Amino acid sequence: VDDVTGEKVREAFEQFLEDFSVQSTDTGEVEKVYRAQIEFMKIYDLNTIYIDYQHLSMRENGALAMAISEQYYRFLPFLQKGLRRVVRKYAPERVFQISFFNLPTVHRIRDIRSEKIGSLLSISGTVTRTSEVRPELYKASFTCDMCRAIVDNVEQSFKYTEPTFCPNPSCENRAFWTLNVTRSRFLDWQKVRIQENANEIPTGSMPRTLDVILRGDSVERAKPGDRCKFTGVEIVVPDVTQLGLPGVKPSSTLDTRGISKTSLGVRDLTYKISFLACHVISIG
Amino acid sequence: LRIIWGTNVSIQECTTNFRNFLMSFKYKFRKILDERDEELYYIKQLNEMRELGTSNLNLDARNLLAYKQTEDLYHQLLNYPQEVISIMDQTIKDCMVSLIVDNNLDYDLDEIETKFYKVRPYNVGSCKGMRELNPNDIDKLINLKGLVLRSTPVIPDMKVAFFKCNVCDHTMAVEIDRGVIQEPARCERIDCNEPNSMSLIHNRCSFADKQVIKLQETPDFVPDGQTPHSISLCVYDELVDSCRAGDRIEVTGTFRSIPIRANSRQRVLKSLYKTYVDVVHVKKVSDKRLDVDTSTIEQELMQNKVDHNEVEEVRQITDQDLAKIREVAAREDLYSLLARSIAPSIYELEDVKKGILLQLFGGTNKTFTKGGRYRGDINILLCGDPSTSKSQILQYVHKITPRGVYTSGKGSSAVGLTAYITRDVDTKQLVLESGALVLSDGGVCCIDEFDKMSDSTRSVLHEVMEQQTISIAKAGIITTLNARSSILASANPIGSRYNPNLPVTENIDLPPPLLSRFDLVYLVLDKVDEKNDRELAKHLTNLYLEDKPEDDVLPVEFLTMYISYAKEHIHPIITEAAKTELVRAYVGMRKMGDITATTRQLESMIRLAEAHAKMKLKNVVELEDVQEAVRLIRSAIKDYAT
Amino acid sequence: VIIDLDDILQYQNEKFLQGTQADDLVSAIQQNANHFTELFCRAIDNNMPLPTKEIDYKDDVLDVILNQRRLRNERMLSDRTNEIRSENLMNDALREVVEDETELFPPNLTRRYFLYFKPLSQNCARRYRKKAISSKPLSVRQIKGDFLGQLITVRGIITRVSDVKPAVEVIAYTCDQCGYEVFQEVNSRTFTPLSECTSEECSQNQTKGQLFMSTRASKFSAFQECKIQELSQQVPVGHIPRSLNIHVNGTLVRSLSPGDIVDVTGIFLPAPYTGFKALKAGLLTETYLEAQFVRQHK
Amino acid sequence: SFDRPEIYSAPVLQGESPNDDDNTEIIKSFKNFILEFRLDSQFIYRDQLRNNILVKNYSLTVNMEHLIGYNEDIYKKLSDEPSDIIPLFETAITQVAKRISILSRAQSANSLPTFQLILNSNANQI
Repeated sequence: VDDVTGEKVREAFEQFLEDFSVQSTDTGEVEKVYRAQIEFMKIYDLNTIYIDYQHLSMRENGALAMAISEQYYRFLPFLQKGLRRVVRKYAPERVFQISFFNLPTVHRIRDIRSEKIGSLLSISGTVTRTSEVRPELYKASFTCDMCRAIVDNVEQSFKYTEPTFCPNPSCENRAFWTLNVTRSRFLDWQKVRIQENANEIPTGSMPRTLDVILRGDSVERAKPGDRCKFTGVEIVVPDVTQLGLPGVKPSSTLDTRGISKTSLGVRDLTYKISFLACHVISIG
Repeated sequence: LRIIWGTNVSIQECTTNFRNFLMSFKYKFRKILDERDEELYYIKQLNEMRELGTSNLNLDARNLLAYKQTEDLYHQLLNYPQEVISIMDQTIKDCMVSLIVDNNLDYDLDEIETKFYKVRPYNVGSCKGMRELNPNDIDKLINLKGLVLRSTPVIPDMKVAFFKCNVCDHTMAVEIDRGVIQEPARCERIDCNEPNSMSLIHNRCSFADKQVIKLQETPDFVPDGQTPHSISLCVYDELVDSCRAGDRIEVTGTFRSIPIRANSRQRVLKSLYKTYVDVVHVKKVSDKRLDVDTSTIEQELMQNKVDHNEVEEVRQITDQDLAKIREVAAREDLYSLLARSIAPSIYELEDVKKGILLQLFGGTNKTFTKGGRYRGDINILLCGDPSTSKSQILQYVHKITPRGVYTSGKGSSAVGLTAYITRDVDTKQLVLESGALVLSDGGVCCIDEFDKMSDSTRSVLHEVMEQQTISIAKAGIITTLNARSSILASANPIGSRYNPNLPVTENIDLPPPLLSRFDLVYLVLDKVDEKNDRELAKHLTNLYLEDKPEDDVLPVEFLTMYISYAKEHIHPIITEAAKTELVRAYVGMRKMGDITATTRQLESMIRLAEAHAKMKLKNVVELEDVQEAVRLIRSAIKDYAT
Repeated sequence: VIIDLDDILQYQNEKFLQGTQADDLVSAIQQNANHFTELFCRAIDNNMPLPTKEIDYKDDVLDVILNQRRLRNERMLSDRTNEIRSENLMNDALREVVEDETELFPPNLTRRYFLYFKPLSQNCARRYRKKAISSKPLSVRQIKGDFLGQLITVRGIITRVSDVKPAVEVIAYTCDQCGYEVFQEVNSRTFTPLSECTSEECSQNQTKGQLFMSTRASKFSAFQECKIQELSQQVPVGHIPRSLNIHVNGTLVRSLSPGDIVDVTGIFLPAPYTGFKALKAGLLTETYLEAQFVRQHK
Repeated sequence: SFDRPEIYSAPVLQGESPNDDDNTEIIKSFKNFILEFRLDSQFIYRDQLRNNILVKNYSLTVNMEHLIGYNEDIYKKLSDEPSDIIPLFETAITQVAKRISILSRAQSANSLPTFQLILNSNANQI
């Protein structure tokens, strides 16, 4: 079902860009703009895309536009993998970043809730306190002293979990070792903390802050003292200091009513709302 | 008999008795009021729930009192609030179905049934304060009041978790329980073939919303030796941004007490649980007694709050009293009746009380297409001899203002009005706080003994009186902000009596361009006459004699809604006919030379004239009503002969 | 519950003059004074005019809970005596078999009242001199570290009064599988939550439960403390006044304004605490005083 | 200085109890056996043990071939994994025996160890 549906999302989007691009006549551009997108990228080889949201709102009458805009976090690999097959159909190391623009609706920090996670919402504000350029790994080569120490593998996600359980080395699932620090593909990023606009603040309220990370291509596009528009996407970072907040604290006490026996390595969680983006235009 | 373990109630005896009240009300609450339209409320009140599609019915406490039945039901809610409310919600949802069987083509019957319904009971007594509360009274309904300090960011909380594994990636999930989330060992292929390691992805999972707000209260009938105290509370999903900082809000909630961890390391919980507030219903809306806030400030959340069904925040105007407002508006002696009716304790200053009245009808908020931003503020200093009860005026002014700030002299600093950046306690961070003028943002600030400020204090006043902004640029925030108020202050001269044969500009320790910067300045002095002094002690004994508040009509609450209705529905326009006389009047004011008259005095009259036109429901100006606007300034001037 | 010492001494005068001999009980309580709390109070629950008033519907939310635990005790008691007489092979032993085969609520758990002692005045001690050593206006400087466990009388100035907040004493734990209630008594400063279950029925079985605590079933206590500065009249000629910690529990809370002159009587107990880690000489005992009665000057 | 903390409880709510035929369930079944078996005009094992205390036998005799006539599932369940169900029997033995020791002494005139079962049969001389 969901293996099919996101793949049906994958194929219909694969159907979409491989069709005609722009309706306009010889007065203007005729056709094949997204087809010229890769072919002009083939000239320069910067390995990203600039695709419109508005043309996606045209064809499926918003049925597919209201399919992506809700759970984008569900739709990371499907949007990337099908486009990879579009490239090898037309073109020949290859790493991708997907950028959006032209969001019709822009909101503020006050219009953000936990139900808005995974969805796309545009936020503008005031950039303050940029930080340096630092790498990010996302490609672990970490396996034990047993022979197959060549596991190019997991922890691409936001977890420092290198070793997979089932290899076919002499190593077991409990066997874990350090990452090979020479054979991987990285990317860099910076970390700015945006402040809220002063033209939207209500009475009795100070302007608010929020952290945001620009990864890969969108580094150095930032500017302290600027108004910008963002990618709609949003993430959540685990927090630490929210203890004695107060509140009913969630915990991860696993089940013991399974395997029969003849200690307590359980954990908790308390996170915080963060923000992530890939396209930043600087209008304003 | 069926019974729940902690309680002494049952489902059916509560439910059938609750259905009894929901078909019976005939103004029984007025029968205790003795009566000084008789259909029951909740038929109509469920209908405005019905045809509008709006959820969240609410009610008071006293409706269960006057009804002779369900008197036993009332104290059940006081002692077990968690279970009593939920049983009501079932049969209210059933009462929705009891109405829908009448017309039988209604609103796509399944889905309007499917929507969650809940009740926010409030107004549930006010017996004693926070300090009195014994450890016996754990879970009861508590009404408290006070002001609001700050606002934490949004705290999320998982309601449905998310799990996977690695081999073919079955993606089952589980929800939050009352305390934890548990998880199995093996998942792929059901509980079989021991497949893989369990995965957890915390961005595909569901969440909730929670906000922490720290409060300070004003517990009227204080105990002995009592210091002020601060508490906090834990509002939820629909009440997110239902509160601002500095509002006078009455709070209905439930008391709790929960342990805390030590040093973020171990599972050893400290004893002596930390106590907090677990709110139910909010009195964020304006009181009928005190004044109503402007709509030029709320208009961001008037632009918002249509997306989600919330509280109303505005004192609702009923229908029958609208002609009664138009009845009082047709009064000829309104210009004299209203000022006398403001403060019945002091029998004087009828022009000065009128300025207090015209302080509340203040100006037209004119913003241009680009720029402009011309507010409706007027700012008055009054001064003179003591034994005038000038403070007793201001306390009465302080009670009316919905965001009133009452300050004094020499307890202040330049940092003491903005950027109160300090250390947090429970989250243990460095949190920036809003200042005094940000607590004065909207309303009236009050300052006593104005002559004894510093240079730096009173230098802050230059920015507000001119630009109506505040410029914060130090280590916390470098960003300007506005904080509008109605500035009014008072001081006393050097001599305890102002002597004659001496300039009025001399005997006040202000720089006279800053002194003339104000809109209107008053001087109240003592007179050596005799006729009002017989009128003195007969009035003042009568307030003290026969210990009861008693030839004038004094509407206590007509003016409260009269000002609020006149606030939004009136935008007085100042067209051509006044401009001939006004420019004619200003040059003769400029003609005095050799205190001065500056370009502030040109802006002074137009903000006072249409404020008088905001009185008596005039969206236009008239060439008359301009003369007494001069005369209010001349009321000072004819006191300046000596 | 207020207990003097004078009617005791009046009774102790009374028994010797009319009967052969009474055991001394004033100086008996005067020595140790801590075991005399509960060993006296369990004798109270022997005799009680229990049903003396029909319960009010608006009486107390505490009252409806103890009425259950009184009744749930007896209904559980009524079950076991039915099975044993139905399986036979004077009834005091038949009663006695029921006594030890059933887990019950303890009688310490449902009390609802409190007891405070009261020191004797010198006035009746003026008539008959007895152990009147408990009531003298003594100083913190006069508190030698040999008066531990005694019952004393001090006075001074109430200084830096804290706030009243509840102190947790015992915690209830719902099983949700075996359906029992686990109870944990804490007398330490801190503690821990406990394991998944400790029932007798969840025991000797493969699948034990998993518990969680409850709020409304636990027992709390009023708690607040303060410090007493020396009276500044009996201080020696070149000294600086000290202070002393006094814990207050229960009914007597919210009765001490700061900055007053008050006679505090109580019993003198240590608390397990030492100072810095390297300065510990091995057995360092930090003391306090528990309040029992307030008599204020002025 | 304090003393040790203590833990006690009591089951009140009879909830969450499916008949899973397990640890506590099997123990209650044999209380229904020793006190509540009776053959033709005679019950024997209840009258066996009432002598054995005054004997100070502290032991018991079992016809295992008799047990299949009483119940069906117990015999095959003990047949598969006896070593787990053997010690749980002794608890069902003594809790009956603790009652009888009170019934013995208190009616007409402390230390009580764990008993031991003895079984015998003549089915298959392997």
